[PDB]
Amino acid sequence: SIWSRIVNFGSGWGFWVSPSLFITSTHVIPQGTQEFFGVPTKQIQIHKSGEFCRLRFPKPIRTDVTGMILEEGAPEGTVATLLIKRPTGELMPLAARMGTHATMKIQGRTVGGQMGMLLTLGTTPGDCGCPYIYKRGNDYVVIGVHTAAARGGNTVICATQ
Ligand SMILES: *[C@@H](CC(=O)OCC)[C@H](C[C@@H]1CCNC1=O)NC(=O)[C@@H](CC(=O)[C@@H](NC(=O)c1cc(C)on1)C(C)C)Cc1ccc(F)cc1
Repeated sequence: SIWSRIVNFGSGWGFWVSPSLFITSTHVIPQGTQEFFGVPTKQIQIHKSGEFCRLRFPKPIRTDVTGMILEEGAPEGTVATLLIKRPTGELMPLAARMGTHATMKIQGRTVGGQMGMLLTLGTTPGDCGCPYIYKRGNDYVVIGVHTAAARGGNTVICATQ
């Protein structure tokens, strides 16, 4: 049911935080489109924090979902889950131990986020946009969306804010 919140968006993915709140990666948003989920973009309030992109819709799109907690990353050392959906449909939950929160230089662009290390295949280019989630007590907490990963190593970057 939490997987039903990850949706094909552009060249990547997006996650329904609330009935009205879609989050995704800036690199993934289609730039030639004038409506998202049937709502015209003129009526959609889009806020960008580097690679973390937040789309607030005028009217709730997903009646069925409950709102989730959104926070700027997780505490250093938290083992989050990277809910990767694949274009084939397969679901790849990945464990990532999150680390330093920082503003990073990724390919000349400035990016706020949190680095993480995948624990024990890996991530690929279709995967930008998928959410990082960890359970805190009884509530799930979404902390960011996948934006990058080191060519050499396990490092994954989770765009935040
Ligand atoms: C997802 C988006 C995509 O395909 O867009 C094309 C622009 C893709 C996912 C990664 C590719 C391989 N595995 C992935 O998880 N993201 C990107 O291609 C971003 C670039 C990278 O991932 C590079 N990584 C780094 O530069 C890097 C830096 C650090 C600390 O760790 N890795 C490649 C080595 C893959 C696109 C991007 C995002 C944000 C930016 F500011 C610039 C560029």
